[PDB]
Formats: sequence, structure tokens, C-alpha cells
Amino acid sequence: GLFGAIAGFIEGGWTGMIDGWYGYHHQNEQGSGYAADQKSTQNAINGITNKVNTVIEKMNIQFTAVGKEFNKLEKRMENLNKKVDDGFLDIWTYNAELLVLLENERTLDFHDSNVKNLYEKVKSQLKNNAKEIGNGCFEFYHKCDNECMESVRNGTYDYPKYSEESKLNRE
Amino acid sequence: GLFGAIAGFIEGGWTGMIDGWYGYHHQNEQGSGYAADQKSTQNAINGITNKVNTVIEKMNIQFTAVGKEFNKLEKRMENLNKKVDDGFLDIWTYNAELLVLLENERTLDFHDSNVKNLYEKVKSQLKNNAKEIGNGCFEFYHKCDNECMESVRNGTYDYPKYSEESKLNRE
Amino acid sequence: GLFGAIAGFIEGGWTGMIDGWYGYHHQNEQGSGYAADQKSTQNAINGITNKVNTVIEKMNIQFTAVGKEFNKLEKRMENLNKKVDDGFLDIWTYNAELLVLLENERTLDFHDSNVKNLYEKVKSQLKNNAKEIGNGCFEFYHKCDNECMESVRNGTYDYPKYSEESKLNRE
Amino acid sequence: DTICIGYHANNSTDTVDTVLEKNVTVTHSVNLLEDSHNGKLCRLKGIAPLQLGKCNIAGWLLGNPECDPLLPVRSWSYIVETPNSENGICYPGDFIDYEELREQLSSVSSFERFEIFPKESSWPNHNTNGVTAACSHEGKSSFYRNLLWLTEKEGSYPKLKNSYVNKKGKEVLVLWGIHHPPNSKEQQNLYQNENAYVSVVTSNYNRRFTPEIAERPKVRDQAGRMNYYWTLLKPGDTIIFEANGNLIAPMYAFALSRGFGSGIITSNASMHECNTKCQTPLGAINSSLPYQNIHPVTIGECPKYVRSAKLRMVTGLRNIPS
Amino acid sequence: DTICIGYHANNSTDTVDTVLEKNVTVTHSVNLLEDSHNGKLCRLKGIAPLQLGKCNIAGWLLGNPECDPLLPVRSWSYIVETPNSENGICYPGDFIDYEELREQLSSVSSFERFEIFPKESSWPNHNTNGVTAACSHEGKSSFYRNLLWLTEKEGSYPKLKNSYVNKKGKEVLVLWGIHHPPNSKEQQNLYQNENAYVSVVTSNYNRRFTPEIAERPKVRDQAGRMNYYWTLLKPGDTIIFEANGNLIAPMYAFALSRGFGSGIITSNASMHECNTKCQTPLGAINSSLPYQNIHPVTIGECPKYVRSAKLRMVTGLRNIPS
Amino acid sequence: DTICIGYHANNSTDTVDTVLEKNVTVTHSVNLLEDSHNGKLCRLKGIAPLQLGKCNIAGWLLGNPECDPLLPVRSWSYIVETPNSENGICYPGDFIDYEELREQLSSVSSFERFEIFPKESSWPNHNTNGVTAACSHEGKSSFYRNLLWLTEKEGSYPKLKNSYVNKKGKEVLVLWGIHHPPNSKEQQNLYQNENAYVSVVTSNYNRRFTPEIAERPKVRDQAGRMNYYWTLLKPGDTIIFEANGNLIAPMYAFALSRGFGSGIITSNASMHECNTKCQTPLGAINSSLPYQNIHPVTIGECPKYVRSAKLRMVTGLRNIPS
Ligand SMILES: *[C@@H]1O[C@H](CO)[C@@H](O[C@@H]2O[C@H](CO)[C@@H](O[C@@H]3O[C@H](CO)[C@@H](O)[C@H](O)[C@@H]3O)[C@H](O)[C@H]2NC(C)=O)[C@H](O)[C@H]1NC(C)=O
Ligand SMILES: *[C@@H]1O[C@H](CO)[C@@H](O[C@@H]2O[C@H](CO)[C@@H](O[C@@H]3O[C@H](CO)[C@@H](O)[C@H](O)[C@@H]3O)[C@H](O)[C@H]2NC(C)=O)[C@H](O)[C@H]1NC(C)=O
Ligand SMILES: *[C@@H]1O[C@H](CO)[C@@H](O[C@@H]2O[C@H](CO)[C@@H](O[C@@H]3O[C@H](CO)[C@@H](O)[C@H](O)[C@@H]3O)[C@H](O)[C@H]2NC(C)=O)[C@H](O)[C@H]1NC(C)=O
Ligand SMILES: *[C@@H]1O[C@H](CO)[C@@H](O[C@@H]2O[C@H](CO)[C@@H](O)[C@H](O)[C@H]2NC(C)=O)[C@H](O)[C@H]1NC(C)=O
Ligand SMILES: *[C@@H]1O[C@H](CO)[C@@H](O[C@@H]2O[C@H](CO)[C@@H](O)[C@H](O)[C@H]2NC(C)=O)[C@H](O)[C@H]1NC(C)=O
Ligand SMILES: *[C@@H]1O[C@H](CO)[C@@H](O[C@@H]2O[C@H](CO)[C@@H](O)[C@H](O)[C@H]2NC(C)=O)[C@H](O)[C@H]1NC(C)=O
Ligand SMILES: O=C(c1ccc(Cl)cc1Cl)N1CCO[C@@H](c2ccccc2)C1
Ligand SMILES: O=C(c1ccc(Cl)cc1Cl)N1CCO[C@@H](c2ccccc2)C1
Ligand SMILES: O=C(c1ccc(Cl)cc1Cl)N1CCO[C@@H](c2ccccc2)C1
Ligand SMILES: *[C@@H]1O[C@H](CO)[C@@H](O)[C@H](O)[C@H]1NC(C)=O
Ligand SMILES: *[C@@H]1O[C@H](CO)[C@@H](O)[C@H](O)[C@H]1NC(C)=O
Ligand SMILES: *[C@@H]1O[C@H](CO)[C@@H](O)[C@H](O)[C@H]1NC(C)=O
Ligand SMILES: *[C@@H]1O[C@H](CO)[C@@H](O)[C@H](O)[C@H]1NC(C)=O
Ligand SMILES: *[C@@H]1O[C@H](CO)[C@@H](O)[C@H](O)[C@H]1NC(C)=O
Ligand SMILES: *[C@@H]1O[C@H](CO)[C@@H](O)[C@H](O)[C@H]1NC(C)=O
Repeated sequence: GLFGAIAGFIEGGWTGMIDGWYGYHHQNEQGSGYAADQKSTQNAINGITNKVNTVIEKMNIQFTAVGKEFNKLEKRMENLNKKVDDGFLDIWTYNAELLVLLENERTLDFHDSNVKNLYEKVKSQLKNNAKEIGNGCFEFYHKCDNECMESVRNGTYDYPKYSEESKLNRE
Repeated sequence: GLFGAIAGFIEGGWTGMIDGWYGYHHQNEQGSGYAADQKSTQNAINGITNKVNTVIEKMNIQFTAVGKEFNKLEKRMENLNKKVDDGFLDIWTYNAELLVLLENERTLDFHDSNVKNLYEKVKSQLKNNAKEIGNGCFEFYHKCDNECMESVRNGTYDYPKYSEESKLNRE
Repeated sequence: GLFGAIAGFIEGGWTGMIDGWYGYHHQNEQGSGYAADQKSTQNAINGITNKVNTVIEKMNIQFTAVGKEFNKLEKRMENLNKKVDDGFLDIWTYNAELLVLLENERTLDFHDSNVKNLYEKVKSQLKNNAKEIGNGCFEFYHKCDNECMESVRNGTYDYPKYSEESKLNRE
Repeated sequence: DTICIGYHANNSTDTVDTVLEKNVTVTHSVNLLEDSHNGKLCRLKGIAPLQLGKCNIAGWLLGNPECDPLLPVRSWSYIVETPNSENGICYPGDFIDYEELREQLSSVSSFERFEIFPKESSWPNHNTNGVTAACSHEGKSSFYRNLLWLTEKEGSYPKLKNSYVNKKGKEVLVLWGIHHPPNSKEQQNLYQNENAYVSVVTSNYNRRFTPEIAERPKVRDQAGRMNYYWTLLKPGDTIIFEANGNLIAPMYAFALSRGFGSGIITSNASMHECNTKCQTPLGAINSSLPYQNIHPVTIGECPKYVRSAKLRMVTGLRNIPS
Repeated sequence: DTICIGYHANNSTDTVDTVLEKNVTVTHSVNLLEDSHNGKLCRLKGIAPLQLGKCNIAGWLLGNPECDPLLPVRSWSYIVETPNSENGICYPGDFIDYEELREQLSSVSSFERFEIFPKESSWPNHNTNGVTAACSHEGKSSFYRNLLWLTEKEGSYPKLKNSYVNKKGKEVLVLWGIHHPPNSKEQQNLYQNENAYVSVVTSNYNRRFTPEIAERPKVRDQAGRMNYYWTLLKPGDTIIFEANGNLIAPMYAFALSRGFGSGIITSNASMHECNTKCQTPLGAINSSLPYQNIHPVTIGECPKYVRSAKLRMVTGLRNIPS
Repeated sequence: DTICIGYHANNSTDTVDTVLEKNVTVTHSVNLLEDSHNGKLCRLKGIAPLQLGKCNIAGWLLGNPECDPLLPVRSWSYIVETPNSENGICYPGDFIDYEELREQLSSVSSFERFEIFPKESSWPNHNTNGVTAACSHEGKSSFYRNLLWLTEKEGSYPKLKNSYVNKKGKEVLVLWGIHHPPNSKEQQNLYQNENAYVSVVTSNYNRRFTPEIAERPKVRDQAGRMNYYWTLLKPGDTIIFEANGNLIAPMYAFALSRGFGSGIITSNASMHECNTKCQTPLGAINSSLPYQNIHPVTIGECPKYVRSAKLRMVTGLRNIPS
């Protein structure tokens, strides 16, 4: 990807995370589990819905457009009408295909960016209280229960609360 | 944003920084203050000026284009001329709106990228002589006067000059 | 650049690396040398080849298109045909130039992204066994022979194998 | 204790194309290209179309006997002609400005067939029983339902001069014909005047017709010709015919009403009890997608026609469920 | 000691739209859509337009008396017709190739009105005082200023044959007319010949006109018609008229000059002492923006017309002053 | 020990433009704009073009003697006219529907010149030796090779009526002419009938021609005119000419075949022993690039013409070899 998260340092996706596009998987003494991040997922849904609706709206309603007839002494006018129709068709096919390709590339890059931003946010929250064990994961230097996992998932991680224990286990 | 700086880990903007798009806010014993980064700001100004001028230039000068008249026995030719005019108008409205939207998205992403690049440059300059206290800020592990702040702002930060003091305060 | 690698924290390019777009330059007791990274280079080659082929394919084959003649009492039809031809020419010149510019910008950003992703991959592999001496380089805290350099270049770096020596030299 | 950051995956096999890569399997996507239709001719916004059946525009407006007669007053949203319209101009001749007449009908939404000149009231001292075998019906020789072949009565063709004042409040399409025999003997036998002429005048129309006699190749076993002309009498205007022979006089004219979004199409599908906002010669389109690759000829509110075979926009992520 | 990295913010309320988001408040932006005009008719690159006033193209070229006469030599950058042009073709008839004549005038930048055939010198033995009430002026009956109604003099209409050689060095637009009385009695009373004809020939033009007599509905209280014809005599070429009746002879022709960027527009605005590089029927545009949503009809160097209501490109950042 | 991550650089001076920056030196790029041609007229997919030489379409179809006669049967991929075509219509007159005839020829791929009416077999009791100085050849007066000037023989012009049945299996282009003398004395001296007429009829064509006599300005030292007409006789149809004077009878018709991708161009280049898939009036294009800025007139499989001066897409990186 353009930001190296999707199909990058995070190799694959999670089929067990059905509630959103981006989220977390936690594991502690209380157990393990997935949890989608609703803020980034909702923002991405809004953006992509706006993108799709914009692409649909930019194409106006095609009203009645039929062919015309010409007698045997109007071949130039017939060829002119055919040239007009063919040129418009070429231009519109070109525009449609090009726009679809560009927006697909940009949407993939947008998802990559969202995943990387979520990972970096979690990393800047955790600081040195956890180590990066790769694959988009963090191993805590302290005991992080479900309350601590929730404080990580909603952006209210308390660093000084576990700083002493993380420094002790980090040695 | 696409790079997570603007409206990301740097929550808001600075109304007190009137001299440029990107810059710094410093605070030490000598006082506090804003200072725009002129290099990145000038490069962004050049790029966006080129973008706007390009969008303006790609639209050639619309010369004289008036309507035509047809008698009661030339309805096909009248409808053909109307179809030509309407198709050209549809295509040009589509192109204009689509290009404006795409360039707006790309300009926002470009500003986001510039802010993130400036932050990463400052971070790679400071290394472990300062800690990331979030919100796009660094807290020094040493006394950084106006000369040190200027050496940070222009890319000539002396790491070994403050390495010993930063290691002592970091303990 | 948009990702700050090309013409960013990596100032210039390598003329001595003729085998690919992205790669490494190593230096140890056994000597020094360049080595292109074939995976990222091949993926970029595939992507850019697909981009160029797509831009070429979206333009269909221009078949026979000649001018027409009109007598002195068909000035309206002549001007209509001229308007059709001129409008189609304007639209196609606009589309071609705009698409070329957009794809050039995106290709430069794509190369920037690839370089940054390679650097970040190497960094996440090395962890604290090496220090970032800037300019896209890493200085090892341990002896890294050609076997270790190859394990770095292909993504199989053994961190615990050199962790003790790197911690000793890091002190 | 560990925590990981990841992304969604499912059993989606949807594939989209990008500028850098083709056939990218994604978790969610949206199809923008409409390729489905019902294969039927439906009503357009509640109004049924006008099906000419065996006839085309010319045969229907002239009144070809081989086609089933329509109701006196009709209204439609679009006109349908069959590809094998064998019943049209039954007597060989040229239909002057026929394509312009089709273009005019393309914006017509209703017609009222009324008797502009009654058969047994408008043309005294003239025979109104002229028929031909080129326009046969039920085996017997016949003629157009909307036209009347005026010939000599009792060895004399007096100069006729009739007129009609348009008090219908709408445009009145009036059609007539001019006959051209192959020889002067038939000219004398039918119209008793070798130097005959026809004159059709309104407030904005003015034309004179002179018969041209010459031996011509047999078309539908007829050496003579019959040129058909038409005009649109405006509300309040008067149309005047003045002839001393060769005039195929009008008998039924059309009171027309103007509308929007109509058109003439050639279709092979049948009419069904259905309604749509978009009609193609292949079938009706019930969709809100922006594009369609079904047919370039569209009636109503339709998606834009493109030659593309696939237009799918990705909304989800790169599907990597491994 | 601390140092932070940030970005700019101000009190800007400018909003732009992106593909992912609408109504994004930004610090700086540029409007590309021009929606402002002065509502006046101005000069185009220093040249004032040609305002026909009460007349249209037909009434001005034929010389309708109800319109104020223009200067003998005029030059303009574009032609302006008023929407309610009540003075045009005053005698009922058909203007043949009138739209092609308008298209020809669309590239004309100057005219010189000269007397091609003097009234009291060109047509001897013929009356040149023919007037009509359909072309009235100041209550009295009158006729076109550029045409002359030739009638019988002393009970005889001798065959006239006149010509003009173009030594003006430019194209010469020549207009004439052919009259069609409603009955043959008026034909004899006006031209003394029932089998009259007109012939107009040049090196590339050649046409013959035959009067067609028939009773026609009253248009402007006139049962007869008058068809108007025109031609462009090339430099050095000679135009020849030969008629024995029904010829509405030319009296004033136009020496035309060709130009670029001109056109004919229908406007309701007035002429002001102003100059512009772009003129629309609603007003003049003084802008360098690429687009405009004012009017699709443009004269000169104008922005491209689009249907859009807003075209604003962001140049600054996302404005977050909180 | 150290390891660095870097990127490629070379001695490439290729420059491309982006939206944010111009003149960006890059390591690798691809040119999409084709600006090279060979400056020659080549075969198109193995078929040589039809070069009219000194003649144009009119002069070649009518049979102007000043042009070298072509082979009886010819086939081509496109038609080439020289810019200074001095040999065309040699006798002054109007070529009716000449542009439509050119448009018809634009889709023709082959012709067979055959004798539709033999000179010494088709027109008895009529002189077939009429020549003129306006169509001179080798100094002496001459006439078209495909037409025959029928005049009076022994002081009498009997009414001629001939016909041709199309058994060629293809369309047959037939051309004829109608002469208009400047005075009636020459009319009597050439055709012995003051009230002459011509009639040309097929199954779908029907026209009558009446001579119009009037003194006209000298064009090529000729006061009379000669209007040229043409038609396309369908396979199996019969064309009939019936005239008592003024008929420029046909002698050679053209058996035409329909093709695709052909066209008429005006070029100044010469024919060379070469082959191409794309032909322009300036030369042949041997390229697979999508665009070209050489000429908008193209024949065959060509790149799309654009006004651009440079269309280069970057494939490599920003070249920074410092
Ligand atoms: C677009 O991508 C899809 C998914 O990658 C392609 O579909 C897959 O095509 C491969 C062949 O290249 C199939 O592989 C074969 O699968 C059978 C299953 O038993 C296995 O025995 C063979 O050894 C081989 O691996 C694969 O099944 C198939 N998968 C699906 C879900 O369709 C598709 O062909 C691509 N399209 C294009 C035009 O490239
Ligand atoms: C585009 O965005 C602008 C800025 O966000 C929108 O303008 C704002 O619209 C909101 C309503 O949604 C206004 O809020 C109200 O403000 C009054 C002020 O006293 C407060 O009492 C209400 O409780 C409410 O919060 C807001 O003032 C207004 N601001 C400005 C600067 O105009 C705008 O409506 C958006 N346009 C669209 C089409 O979405
Ligand atoms: C596009 O970029 C290229 C490369 O930057 C430009 O080419 C270069 O133009 C500069 C002038 O601006 C040349 O510099 C001069 O070089 C001579 C060499 O002796 C030196 O003595 C002068 O003092 C000055 O520095 C430079 O040589 C030249 N390089 C190449 C490879 O052509 C080019 O002009 C740019 N084009 C546009 C339209 O901006
Ligand atoms: C983020 O998650 C944490 C849980 O770790 C939330 O914090 C606790 O909130 C509950 C309910 O309000 C209290 O009963 C606990 O005492 C809180 N724990 C601590 C350590 O303060 C926190 O409210 C969440 N934040 C948001 C914005 O939802
Ligand atoms: C970046 O800022 C530093 C200030 O911290 C500049 O350095 C000093 O420059 C002044 C004037 O040249 C000297 O008087 C000081 O002695 C310098 N201080 C040190 C510690 O060297 C530096 O020149 C600036 N860099 C650039 C490129 O402008
Ligand atoms: C990456 O490079 C390393 C070299 O550092 C490769 O590892 C060695 O592989 C060779 C040949 O297979 C063996 O003889 C060595 O004993 C290996 N060394 C170690 C320390 O295991 C490694 O195979 C490469 N990886 C890939 C995927 O090619
Ligand atoms: O792709 C889409 C989508 C489709 C059409 C439009 Cl116009 C817009 C969008 Cl965003 N989705 C809609 C909301 O649900 C999302 C989802 C994400 C993860 C797991 C399950 C569902 C998936
Ligand atoms: O947006 C623009 C702009 C407008 C039009 C164009 Cl064609 C190009 C541009 Cl770049 N600016 C121009 C330079 O000044 C910048 C600025 C930044 C921060 C604070 C104050 C001013 C803002
Ligand atoms: O730019 C290209 C290119 C050209 C045309 C197309 Cl259609 C596609 C591409 Cl990718 N290349 C092709 C492969 O070789 C690459 C290379 C990289 C580094 C060093 C040497 C060569 C450079
Ligand atoms: C695919 O997923 C859908 C939706 O969850 C489910 O209904 C279906 O059974 C699944 N099929 C397979 C083969 O996994
Ligand atoms: C048309 O499609 C819609 C959904 O797109 C469906 O609800 C409706 O039943 C279909 N038929 C008609 C007649 O609307
Ligand atoms: C907005 O900013 C402008 C420019 O600095 C200033 O002139 C104006 O007074 C400001 N208005 C408000 C309400 O802040
Ligand atoms: C037109 O606009 C410019 C600025 O765009 C202004 O300087 C000028 O005074 C205006 N008027 C004229 C007549 O140029
Ligand atoms: C430039 O590079 C090419 C390809 O390697 C080489 O052939 C050529 O000699 C080089 N020229 C210069 C001046 O470096
Ligand atoms: C045309 O160009 C190709 C390469 O693009 C070349 O191989 C060929 O020789 C050229 N000439 C012909 C006649 O194909």
C-alpha cells in the first residue's frame, strides 16, 4: 500500500472483526477478543459514502436521446450526427473508467492511511510502557486488564499509572 | 487527514502564527513565542501557486460562441446543434467540478504531509535529548535557549553538545 | 516529496545502484557495497507498467476522420462541423495533459512511499540494535557481517542473536 | 499482555481495478454499471407508447389500409416502429421532408384524427372513388384512409378551390399528394387537362405543383408516381387548396399537441402491463445507477450509456483473510 | 523547555468541497467561477457594436422605414437585436436563405451603404413610385429604402435589363424581391404581362423567378406575397437583372468587410460608455477567472461557461482555530 | 558497521511536469506524444491510394481531358487531391450536390469505368461531335471523356429516349449535364427547339430539367452554363433519359464498391514504395503511442490528435545524482 500498513507490516486482515473496518485484538489474563474502533470506522464510512454519492451525482440524468433519420442526399449531416454521438460516447466512457480507477486507488490509499494512523496513535499513547513486537502489535511491560484495554481503545491511556511497573519489568 | 497531522495528533491550528502555514512555538526561560518555518511554507506556496496557475491555464480562452437560427424545415439540424452545445456544456461542467474536488483533496493531503514531515524532521534532529509529550510538542531534557531554539528551527541542532546534560536529566 | 523520503531525510540518490530503483548500501569489515532491493523494485515496476499500459489503453484507436466540404449556402453546417471538431480537440487535449500531470505527481509520491516503507521496514527489523545516524542510515551496535547484512536485506534479521552484544556496546 | 491493531476481512470475492493494479479483491464495493433490463416495452411515467404495428410513420400518417386503424384520439410517451415495417408508402413516390416530419412528431404527445374535408361534401363535380392496386386491402384495390383520389367526373374536371380554417386551438398536420401519370393519355383520361396545376397556400406556406409526365420503371407494378407533401397549419390560420387536376386531396388531418421527452424508437419487444422511468429498444431499466451498457437509445430518465463492461467502485479494504 | 510544531489558522470562513468531505472550512482559497457582470453593453476591444434598435437583420437589410436610418458607413464588433423586434419583413413573404444570410453577417465587421441602381436613372419607361400600406411610415403608405417597386408606366412594362459591375474591391451584398399578386387582374394592372419572369445572374449565381398567382389568406391585410432573395457579388464580378415584371429591383447594396470574433446576440441591456474584452447578452465580464456561470452566449475573450454554482479551489489549510 | 537505504540515480536529463512542480528531472520516462512522420504518401494496409493528379473529384468524374486517363478498374484505400487542382469543371456551371457526391465517394473503395451508352450506337439522328474551347486539350477544343454533347443533326433534333439496366451487381454512378445557352438564337441553332426539356428517371430518382436562357457574364470566355447532375443507380434498377435538346448525355458510368476507413485528403507529398497503418496529409505515422500532434486529418489506425507540444509520463524517480 501507499502507507505500508495494509498488506505491509500488518500482513493480513481479521475475519473475526465483523463490526468495523479498523479495530483491535487484545489478550490478557481475563481472555482475548476483537473490538472494532468505531470512530475511525465511522469517519471512513462517512468519507466513502460522500465519495460514492459525489461520483453518482456528478453524472446528471440522461434524458431522452434517440437517433435521427436522413435521406440519401444528406450523407454529410448523417456522418456529422454519427461523429457527434461517437465522440460523446468515447469521452464519457473514458471519463467513467478513469474516474473509477483513480477513486479506487485513492480509496485503497485512504484505508491504508487510516490503519497507519490508528497504529501510530496507539503507539504514541503507549510510549515505552509496551514494546513493538511487530505485525502491528504491542506487548505490555505491565498488567493491562479490560479497563486498561478500554482506556487504550478510546484514547485515555494513563502512562504514569503503569510507568513504574513498566520500568521495573523493562529493567 | 491522510497523514494524521492536521486534525490528527496536532489537534488545532495556531492563530498567533501569522507569518506562514507551518512553524514552531517555543518556550524557555527567555520567554515564549511563535516562528513560522519559511522553507516549507515557501515550498508549499510555490507548489500551490503552480497548481492554481496550471488549472487556470489548462482552460483555454473561450472565444466568440453564439447561437444559430434555423427555419421551420430544419428541426433536425437545430436539435443537432442543441445536442452539441448541451453535450459540451455537460462535459465541461463535469470536468471543472471533478478537477476542483480532486485538487482540493490533494491540497489538504499535501498540507498534512508537510506538517508531518516538519514534525518528523524535528524529531529526528532531537533524538533522545527530548521526549514527545504529544500534541506535536517536545520537552527538552536540557536547557535550550534562543540560540538552541534557532538551531532547532533551521536544521543545525547539536546533539553531542547537550547529550551529556540530556542523559543526566533523563537518568 | 509527499512522504519526505526522496529529496527529504535521504538527500540524494545513488548512481552506483544500477540494478534497481530502491536498495541498500552496506559497510562492514568485509568491505562496502550497493545492493538493489528486488522485491520493492519489481512491485514498483509492475505497478508503473500497469499504469502506463492503462493510460495507453484508455485511448482507443483513432480511425479515419477527415474534413468535409460545404457550398456557399451551407455556412451554418460548416461552422457546426468546425465547432464539433474544435470542441472535441479541446476536450481531448485537456484530458491528455491533465491525466499526464496527475499521474506524474502520483508516480513521484509512489516512489517516495516505497522508499519510506523500505526504510521503516529496516528500522522495525533493527530495533535498538542499531542507531539512526540520519540520512537514511543505521549504525549497528554489533558486528554485522555479509550474512547479517543479507539477513537485513531479505527480512530475516535475528534480533536476539545480537541483542546481548548490542546492549553491551550501547551501555 | 498484548494488543494488536488490525483491519477487516470477509469472504468477499469482489474485484476492482486501480491505476497501479488490476483484479484487486476487496471486502466491499458498489456496482455503478447497470446491465439488467426486463426485455419489455412499458409505460413511461404512466403513459403508454404509440405502437404503429405493421405501419411506419409514413404509412400511419397517410392512412395505409393494411394497418389496423387506431382510435380517433390518442396520447403517448414515445413512438415505436417495428424493424420489418412492410406497410408504408404503398403507391410509389417521394415523401418530401419526411425526416423533418419525423423530427416534428418526435415532440408530439397527442393527436386527434378528424375529418378536415368530408368525402361527400367537399369536392362536387369530381369523382372520389379512385383506388389503386398498389394500396390493396383484403385483396381488392384500395387507397389511403386519410387521402382522396380526385378524378374527372362526366368527362370534365372543373377547377376546385376549397379551404379549411383551423379552429381546433392547436397545430393541424395536413397531408396531401400530387400524382404524376406516365403518359399524357392517362393524364387526359383522369383529369381532362394537360396543363393542370395544384396550389396549396396558408399564411406561412405557399407552394405550386406541376405534373411531370414521363415513362418510369415499374415500382409495385406502377409506372406513375405520387409525391406526398405536408404542412402544419397554425391555430387560427386557413389552408387553401386550388387545383384543376392531379390533386390527391386531404380527407383526415391531425390535431397535434406538443410535449417533452418523447421520441421514436425501433424495437422488437412487446408491450406489457408495466411502468418505468427509462425505456430502451431492448427493454426497460429500473435503476438509479449512473451508467448503463444496455443501449445508447434511451427514453425518459436513464443512466448515461457507456461502452464499458465493468464499472465497480471499491468501498471496503483490500480483502486479505489469510 | 519545550518546542512544538504547528500550523496556521485565521478567522477565514471560506468553505470548499473535497471528494471525501463537503463544506471544509479553510484558511485560504481562490474563486474560479465568475458570477459578476456590469449589466451593460460595452465596446469590444475599442469597437462599438451595431444596434439595430427596432429592426432585426431582415428589416435592417431590406430597409424598413419604421427604423431610424443608420450612417452610410458603419463598423462594429458584434450585432445586437432587441427581443421585441416588431419591425422586420413588413410585406408578407418568405426570406430565402435568411439564416444563412445571418450566418454570413456574423463574420462581417463593416458595411458601406451605396446606391447600386439610382432611382431616377436605372429603370426608364417604368414607374418607381410603388408603395404599400403594409410598410407604412408616419401613417402614410411607404416601401423599403433599399428596394424599388417597379410597375407599369403608361400601360406598358417594357423588358428591362440592367447590370452592375463590382469595382468596390470587396464583397457586395445585393438584395431584391419578387412579387406575387393574388389574382391575374392585378398582375395585368401592375405589370401588363401575364407570362412575366425575372432573371438574376452573376459569375457564380444564376436564378430564374416565375410569378405564382393564387388567392392567399390575409397577412398584414395583404393577399399577395413578396419573396426576398440575396447574393454576394464578388469583387470584379458583374450582376445582371433581366425582368418583364414582378421585379422588386435593388436600389442600395452593401459593401461588406470580413472580420473575426463577431456574432449576433439578442440583448435587453443598453449601450454605455464602457469597454470590455468579454460581452454577454446580460452584461460585460471583466475577469481573468477560467469559468463563469453568467451566460453561454459570449463575444470576445471570455471564461468557459459552466452550469456550476460554486468553483472554489483551496490554497490554505483546514482552518482549526479552536 | 553501517547500512543505508537509498534510491536510484543516473545521467538522465528527462524532464516531466507535475501539478505541483514543473520541469522535474527524472530517471526514467515514456513519451506518449508522437511527433515524427516520414513525409511520404504510403499504402494503407497494402492498398495504394487514388491520386487524382491535376484533377479534383469533379474533373476526374466528369472526365476532364487535361488529366491523364486512369486505368479502367481501380481500387484504393484513400483519395488524394492536390492543393492546386487547376483542372476540374472546365465548362462554367453548377455541380449540384457535389459535396454529397464527395461524401459518397469517401466510402467507395473501387470503381470500374465502363461504357454505359456507346457513342456510335446510342443516339441516332443526333450529332455527337460537339466540343468547346473551355475544355481544351493539346490546344484544340475538346469535351469531357465521360459525357457527350448532343446537338442537332441535319437541322432536326428528334426526341431521344434511351435507357440502361444495371446488371453490374453493384451501384452505378451515372453523371449527366444540362446546357443553358445565353440566347435563344443559339438554342435554335443547337437543338432546333425553343421549348426543350430533359427527364431523368429511375426507380427512386425522378427529375425534369428546363433550359433557362439569359445573357450571363463571361466565365472562361463562355456566356452559357452547364449544370452537372449525378445519381446512384441501384443493382437491377433501370435509368431512363428522355430529352429533345440541351442534354449532355452520359457515355461512361462508374461501377462502385463500398468499403470502410477511406476518405479524401488534400496532400502535397509524393507517393513512395512504402506501407503504413496511419496516413496524414503531411506523412505516414509508424507508432503505437496514444497521442500525436502531427495533423488532425488521419486515415487508418492512428493516434488521437492533440494540440499538446509535450506528453511525457514519468516512470522513474526524481533524479538526484548529487
Ligand atoms: C482475479 O483474482 C482471483 C483471486 O485471486 C482469481 O481467482 C482465482 O484464480 C486462480 C487461478 O489463477 C484459481 O486457482 C486455482 O484454484 C484451484 C482450486 O482447487 C487449484 O486447484 C489450482 O491449483 C489453482 O490454484 C483460484 O481458485 C481462483 N479463485 C477464485 C476465488 O476465483 C481470478 O482468476 C483473477 N482474475 C483474473 C482475470 O486475473
Ligand atoms: C458549513 O460549515 C459552517 C461552519 O461549521 C456552518 O456554519 C455554521 O452553522 C451552524 C449550524 O449548523 C451555526 O450554529 C449555530 O450557531 C448559533 C450562534 O449563536 C448557536 O446559537 C446555535 O446553537 C448553533 O450552534 C454556526 O453559527 C454557523 N457558523 C458560521 C460561521 O456560519 C454552515 O452551516 C455549513 N454549511 C452547510 C451547508 O453545511
Ligand atoms: C529544466 O531543468 C534543467 C536542469 O535543472 C535546466 O537546465 C539547466 O539550465 C541551467 C540554467 O538555468 C544551466 O545552468 C548554467 O550552466 C552553465 C554550465 O557551464 C553554468 O556555467 C551557468 O553558470 C549556469 O549554471 C544548466 O547547465 C542546465 N542544465 C542542463 C542539463 O540542461 C533547464 O533550463 C530547465 N528548463 C526550464 C524551462 O526551466
Ligand atoms: C475509556 O475507557 C476507560 C476504561 O478504561 C473509561 O474509564 C472508566 O470509566 C468508568 C465509567 O465512566 C468508571 O467507572 C471508571 O472508574 C473509569 N476508570 C478510570 C481508571 O478512570 C473512560 O471513561 C473511557 N473514556 C471515554 C471517553 O469513554
Ligand atoms: C541556525 O541557527 C544557529 C543559532 O542557534 C546559527 O548559529 C550561530 O550563528 C551565529 C551567526 O552566524 C553565530 O554568531 C553563533 O556563534 C552560532 N552559534 C553556534 C553554536 O554555532 C546557525 O548559523 C543557523 N544556521 C543557518 C543555516 O542559518
Ligand atoms: C536471508 O539471508 C540469510 C543470510 O544472512 C539467509 O540465511 C542463511 O541461509 C544460508 C543458505 O540457505 C545458510 O547456509 C545459512 O546457514 C543461513 N544462515 C542463518 C543464520 O540461518 C536466509 O536464508 C535468507 N532468507 C531468504 C528468504 O532468502
Ligand atoms: O462498504 C460500505 C459502503 C457501501 C456503499 C456505500 Cl454508498 C458506502 C459504503 Cl461505506 N459499507 C457500508 C457500511 O458498512 C461497512 C462495513 C464495514 C465493516 C464491516 C461491515 C460493514 C461497509
Ligand atoms: O493561499 C495563498 C494563495 C492564494 C492564491 C494563489 Cl494563486 C496561491 C496561493 Cl499560495 N497564499 C498566498 C501567500 O500567502 C499565504 C499565507 C500563508 C500563511 C499566512 C498568510 C499568508 C497564502
Ligand atoms: O522506467 C521503466 C519503465 C519504462 C516503461 C514502462 Cl511501460 C514501464 C517502466 Cl517500469 N523501467 C523499466 C524497467 O527497468 C527500470 C529500471 C530501474 C532501475 C534501474 C534500471 C532500470 C526502469
Ligand atoms: C459468505 O459470507 C456470507 C455473509 O456472512 C454468508 O452468508 C455466507 O454463508 C458465506 N459463505 C461462505 C462460503 O463462506
Ligand atoms: C425497481 O427497483 C426497486 C429497487 O431498486 C424495487 O424496489 C422495485 O420494486 C422495482 N420495480 C419497480 C416497478 O419500481
Ligand atoms: C478577520 O481578519 C481580518 C484580517 O486579519 C481582520 O481585518 C478582521 O477585522 C477580522 N474580523 C474578525 C471578526 O475577527
Ligand atoms: C477590471 O478589473 C481589474 C481587476 O481585475 C481592474 O483593475 C479594472 O479597473 C477593471 N476595469 C477595467 C475597465 O479594466
Ligand atoms: C549516460 O549514460 C549512458 C547509459 O549508461 C551512457 O551510455 C552514456 O555514456 C552516459 N553519458 C554521460 C555523459 O554520462
Ligand atoms: C515501424 O516502427 C517499428 C518500431 O516501432 C519498427 O520495428 C519498424 O521497422 C518500423 N517500420 C515499419 C514499416 O514497420
